[PDB]
Amino acid sequence: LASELSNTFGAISSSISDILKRLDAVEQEAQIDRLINGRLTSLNAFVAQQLVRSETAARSSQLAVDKVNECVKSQSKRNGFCGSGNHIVSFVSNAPNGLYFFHVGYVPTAHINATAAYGLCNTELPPRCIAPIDGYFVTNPEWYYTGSAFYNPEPITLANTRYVSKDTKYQELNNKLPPPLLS
Amino acid sequence: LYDPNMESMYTTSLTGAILGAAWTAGASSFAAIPFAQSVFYRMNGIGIT
Amino acid sequence: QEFIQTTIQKVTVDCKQYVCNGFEKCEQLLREYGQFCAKINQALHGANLRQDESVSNLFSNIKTQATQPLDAGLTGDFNLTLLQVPKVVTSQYSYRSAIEDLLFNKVTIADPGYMQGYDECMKQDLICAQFVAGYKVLPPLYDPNMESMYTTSLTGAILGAAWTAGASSFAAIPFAQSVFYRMNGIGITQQVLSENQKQIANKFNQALGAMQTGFTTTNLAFAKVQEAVNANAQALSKLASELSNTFGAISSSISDILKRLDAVEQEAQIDRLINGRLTSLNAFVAQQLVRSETAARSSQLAVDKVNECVKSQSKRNGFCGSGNHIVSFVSNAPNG
Amino acid sequence: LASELSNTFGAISSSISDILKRLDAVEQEAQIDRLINGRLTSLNAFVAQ
Amino acid sequence: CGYDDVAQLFCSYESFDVDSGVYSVSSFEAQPRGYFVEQPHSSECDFSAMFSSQPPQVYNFSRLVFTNCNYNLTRLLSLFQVSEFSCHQVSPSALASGCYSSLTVDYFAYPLSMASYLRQGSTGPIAQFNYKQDFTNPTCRILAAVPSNVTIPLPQSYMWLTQCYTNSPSNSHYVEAGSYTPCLGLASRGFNTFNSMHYDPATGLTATGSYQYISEEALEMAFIISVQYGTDSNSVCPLQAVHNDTKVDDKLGRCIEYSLYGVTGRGVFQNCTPVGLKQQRFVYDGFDNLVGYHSDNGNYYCVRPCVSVPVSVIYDKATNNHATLFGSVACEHVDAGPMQTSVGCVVGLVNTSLIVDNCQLPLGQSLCAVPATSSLQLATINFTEPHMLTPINSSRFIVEIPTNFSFGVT
Amino acid sequence: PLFADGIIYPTGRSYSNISLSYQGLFPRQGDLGRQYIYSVTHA
Ligand SMILES: *[C@@H]1O[C@H](CO)[C@@H](O[C@@H]2O[C@H](CO)[C@@H](O[C@@H]3O[C@H](CO)[C@@H](O)[C@H](O)[C@@H]3O)[C@H](O)[C@H]2NC(C)=O)[C@H](O)[C@H]1NC(C)=O
Ligand SMILES: *[C@@H]1O[C@H](CO)[C@@H](O[C@@H]2O[C@H](CO)[C@@H](O)[C@H](O)[C@H]2NC(C)=O)[C@H](O)[C@H]1NC(C)=O
Ligand SMILES: *[C@@H]1O[C@H](CO)[C@@H](O[C@@H]2O[C@H](CO)[C@@H](O)[C@H](O)[C@H]2NC(C)=O)[C@H](O)[C@H]1NC(C)=O
Ligand SMILES: *[C@@H]1O[C@H](CO)[C@@H](O[C@@H]2O[C@H](CO)[C@@H](O)[C@H](O)[C@H]2NC(C)=O)[C@H](O)[C@H]1NC(C)=O
Ligand SMILES: CCCCC/C=C\C/C=C\CCCCCCCC(=O)O
Ligand SMILES: *[C@@H]1O[C@H](CO)[C@@H](O)[C@H](O)[C@H]1NC(C)=O
Ligand SMILES: *[C@@H]1O[C@H](CO)[C@@H](O)[C@H](O)[C@H]1NC(C)=O
Ligand SMILES: *[C@@H]1O[C@H](CO)[C@@H](O)[C@H](O)[C@H]1NC(C)=O
Ligand SMILES: *[C@@H]1O[C@H](CO)[C@@H](O)[C@H](O)[C@H]1NC(C)=O
Ligand SMILES: *[C@@H]1O[C@H](CO)[C@@H](O)[C@H](O)[C@H]1NC(C)=O
Ligand SMILES: *[C@@H]1O[C@H](CO)[C@@H](O)[C@H](O)[C@H]1NC(C)=O
Ligand SMILES: *[C@@H]1O[C@H](CO)[C@@H](O)[C@H](O)[C@H]1NC(C)=O
Repeated sequence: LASELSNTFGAISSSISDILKRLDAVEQEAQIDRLINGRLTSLNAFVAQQLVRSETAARSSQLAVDKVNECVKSQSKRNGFCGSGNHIVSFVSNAPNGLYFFHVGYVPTAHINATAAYGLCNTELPPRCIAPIDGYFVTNPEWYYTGSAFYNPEPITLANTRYVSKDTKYQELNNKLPPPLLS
Repeated sequence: LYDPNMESMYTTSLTGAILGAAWTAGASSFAAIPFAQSVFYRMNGIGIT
Repeated sequence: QEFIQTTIQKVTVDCKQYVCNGFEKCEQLLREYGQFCAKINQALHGANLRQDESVSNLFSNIKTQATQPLDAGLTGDFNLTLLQVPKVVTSQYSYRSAIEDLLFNKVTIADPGYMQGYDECMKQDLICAQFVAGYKVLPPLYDPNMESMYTTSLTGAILGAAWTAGASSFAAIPFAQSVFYRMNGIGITQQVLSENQKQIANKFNQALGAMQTGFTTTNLAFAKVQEAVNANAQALSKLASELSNTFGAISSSISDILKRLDAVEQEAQIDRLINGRLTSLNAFVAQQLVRSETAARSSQLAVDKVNECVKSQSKRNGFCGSGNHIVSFVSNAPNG
Repeated sequence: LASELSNTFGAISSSISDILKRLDAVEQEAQIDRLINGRLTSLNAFVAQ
Repeated sequence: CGYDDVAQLFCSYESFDVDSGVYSVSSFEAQPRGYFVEQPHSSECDFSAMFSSQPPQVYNFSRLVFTNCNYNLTRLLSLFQVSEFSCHQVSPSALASGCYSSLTVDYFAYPLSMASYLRQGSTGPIAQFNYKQDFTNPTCRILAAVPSNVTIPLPQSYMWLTQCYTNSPSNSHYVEAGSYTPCLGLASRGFNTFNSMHYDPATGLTATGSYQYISEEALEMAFIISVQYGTDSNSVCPLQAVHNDTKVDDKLGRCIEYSLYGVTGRGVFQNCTPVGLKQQRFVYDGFDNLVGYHSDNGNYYCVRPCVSVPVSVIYDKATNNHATLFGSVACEHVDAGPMQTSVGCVVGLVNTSLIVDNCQLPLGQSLCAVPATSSLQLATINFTEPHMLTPINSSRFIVEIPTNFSFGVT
Repeated sequence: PLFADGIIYPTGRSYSNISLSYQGLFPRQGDLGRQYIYSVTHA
């Protein structure tokens, strides 16, 4: 906006004073009208670009409202939106032209391979099978329970299992039985 | 529209915001739970026992 | 089928060559407008830089940490070969899958030529007009093989289990069992899924086979792909065809003005041409900036769509697809 | 779009009839070409918007 | 700024420091060198009709149209003492310098005291009933005096029409631009001291005119000329605009200037497959540009615009090293050293099969320039491979479960 | 016009394998014109 004022637009000068002190009345009118038309067109272009930028900023502000409502006032369960991996807590601070977010997430570093099962059933006539809740049935047989985000074998109880129908892919336990499957 | 002090007040009040508990899905109750316990419950919900 | 555009064509313009077409008198007259040409070049350079960073962010976000092989005999009764790199390759791209071949072959795209475009143009058209008008189409950040690598690694991506909500564990579960659990999660009991394995596999294979022959005129997402290609071509066409505007002069070419008029009239007509071409270049730069921000926002939406539909099963009805979402596959497309 | 038609763009009038009835042939060509260029640029801006 | 491309980059940014990056700069413009000139033997334009007889009056102007001929403009101009000239969309120097498809001359005997009546906006009797200049073509009106009375025979007097009407002056018949007056038959009777009006009883037409006298003074004439461009295969050329014929058989493939039967320009000529019409000699596209030429040697040459090689600079600020990227062109056309990449021919890079994860100077097509602690290295962007996991063949599955963790801030 | 009836070619140029909009002197489509017949004398 500031540097478009030096455009001569075809005139002998980009300043009115030089045109006024260099030419006669008709030529002054012609050169000044040239400058007027050029500057009006530039101002129209500036108005158009400011309208585009303002609508874009309004849309981005609505997106920032959504981001605050999802990440700062709650814990998002859909991965990849707030941050990377499992979102834990987010903090929002003021920025010169908007909002700056700090998405703190859970980043694992070391992974081990564990043998896991889909579920466990005994050989009773109405066979009751159990499935893990937010975890896995790990082993190494004797089966334990672990969390999905950290490896820690734990006893299989009714606090981490849910009863499910029998499937052909479930392990049939005969020698040892967890208290959910015992009677 | 707002001087930077008001904007920083708005963004600062969000850090210590109390919300509904982790097991209560909603925004109708204000549970005065400390930050350590809230972090504990947030880490519990992603798969850590 | 859904197409999300992640990028536009990167164009840079030589302002002096575009305005004056290598004429010394026009260059002497344009020396009064050097700062405007410099500003045009700098704005285009900044837009192209922002586009490159946006593409890098896109391909950084959709990266996978674990992948399983999905060749025939390991995916069960599900035919997934349409999403995989063919064993016999003729695509010129050793990592491009068959469905990406069908996508790219049925779109009318003029080949720009990043290696010998000048030589091919002079040996024997908005692509040959780069060296005439005074612009140049910049090549994309990644070759198509790397983009094919990124998109094909998402097909066999190993994720956490269905019951384990999260992305911290990598459960090596076969595709058949993953589809079984995805269908169980929408409200189908285990008995139905165990009794209808062959029918489910047949219906999945039928859906993919119909997905093969679906890039025709009726298809609307393919029309979106062609519309993005047409928008790029229309920008290039406007840039090339604005050079024939006389802007009130006796001719739109400097040579006729030089050979048909005296000195003062030459100065006036060439100044009219210079002003018109500078205004046209300013309008082109503004349009390119607008399209760049639009493409960046749409690429962020593509990141969200990948993270929601490809790397997990969506519980939001109507977001990924109609009805209950089961599984989604993403493949490389022109400009998205 | 409607009000861009009253722009003289530097001509003696924003209407073609006054230019036709006020000037000789060559000046008519000049002023009408001025109006044509102004209106074409206005239409291009409208199309972009 | 003209030393090399990095100094041109510094001049374009108008600062002694610029940030690192790949910057486009001015292309390698190839100015036209060499000439292809093809012209016919032609003949002399016959101007003897103007000099052999008495000049006519303004209402009875004579017209000469010339096509496919050469004329000595200096000899014609040396016979007249030009008093004034007004030109539209052309200049007399360009008329003496270039060629045109046709040349039309309207000449008549005209007194120099009435010179203002032949100008653009005039509303006197001359512009209303005698002659109105046509401005649909590039025109020049020339008013001159004839010094020697043996050049053109002297007419008796200057004569013109003052008004031409049917019944009353409110029904006057105005002349058209470049056309003859409706009162030509009445004005053919002449105007003198005795005769100043002529009337016809049949159609009712009336014509009134005035006169001057020529007695022992030089003859004064008026010439209204007009030219056309691109409307014929042959051209009208002044003899000072006729050059020696050269051949294109040695200037193929490069930007050269041409003058083909009066059509001038610059371009690149190639021996192309004959298309279009041989007799019209010129092939044009939809934008009125010459794209082909049927030459007199039997060959068809396709005309192409002069092109410039795009040039880019790969600049690194910290090491102060620069490299030149020629976009989409083989290294033979340009003729460490030059080498062929996927994005064109680069100069100043060293190829060592280096693979990098991230880099700040991307050249496109997964190629980028990496500074070495000294010249920049041509490297490739690395694609890290995901950890491959193979499912086992049982009712159990292997899962990778974390045992250590950190907190990442996005 | 589908057989290019009464088309006057441009005087000093030619075009190859394009479609161009040209403003000039052309006969109107569907115009019957005037038909003239020259006969033979009595014999
Ligand atoms: C086209 O042809 C017609 C003839 O059909 C020309 O008109 C004739 O012009 C002559 C000379 O101007 C006239 O002769 C004069 O007659 C008057 C009496 O009215 C007499 O006083 C003069 O001394 C002279 O003899 C003639 O009457 C006239 N005839 C008619 C029927 O109009 C006409 O001039 C020709 N057009 C051009 C441009 O030459
Ligand atoms: C064009 O006309 C000029 C005359 O204005 C010619 O110049 C004369 O040429 C003759 C014969 O060559 C000489 O005797 C004279 O001395 C020249 N000058 C003058 C002033 O008459 C010129 O030769 C003509 N050009 C052509 C190509 O015929
Ligand atoms: C216009 O002027 C020409 C001369 O430039 C006149 O032509 C002459 O006409 C007379 C009789 O009509 C003949 O005897 C001459 O031989 C002609 N000379 C030439 C050079 O053509 C012509 O008559 C004039 N026309 C009018 C209407 O006055
Ligand atoms: C005449 O023009 C048509 C239209 O451009 C040309 O047809 C094209 O031919 C190429 C083969 O080189 C095809 O790839 C295009 O798809 C064709 N276009 C259309 C619209 O059919 C035709 O080749 C040209 N003829 C000559 C002799 O050059
Ligand atoms: C000189 C006559 C007296 C002037 C004062 C009287 C009236 C003014 C009104 C109209 C003038 C219009 C004609 C202008 C003359 C231009 C010269 C020419 O057409 O050749
Ligand atoms: C899978 O589909 C392809 C065609 O897409 C076909 O060639 C192949 O035979 C199919 N495989 C099976 C096992 O049906
Ligand atoms: C030209 O004028 C001179 C002046 O004396 C005279 O001698 C000569 O005869 C004139 N020529 C003609 C053709 O009238
Ligand atoms: C043209 O060639 C002739 C000899 O054929 C020579 O005398 C003349 O100088 C040449 N003219 C130019 C302009 O080269
Ligand atoms: C040009 O091409 C024609 C055939 O198209 C050939 O007959 C002629 O010899 C060629 N001339 C040159 C100089 O290559
Ligand atoms: C770089 O060198 C390697 C090894 O010789 C070669 O394979 C490769 O093609 C070279 N690349 C270029 C661009 O020359
Ligand atoms: C490039 O990526 C591969 C994995 O695909 C990795 O083994 C190698 O170390 C990487 N190279 C560099 C220089 O980082
Ligand atoms: C986890 O990694 C950190 C950093 O390497 C280390 O200090 C810590 O002892 C590790 N903990 C375990 C349980 O491996």
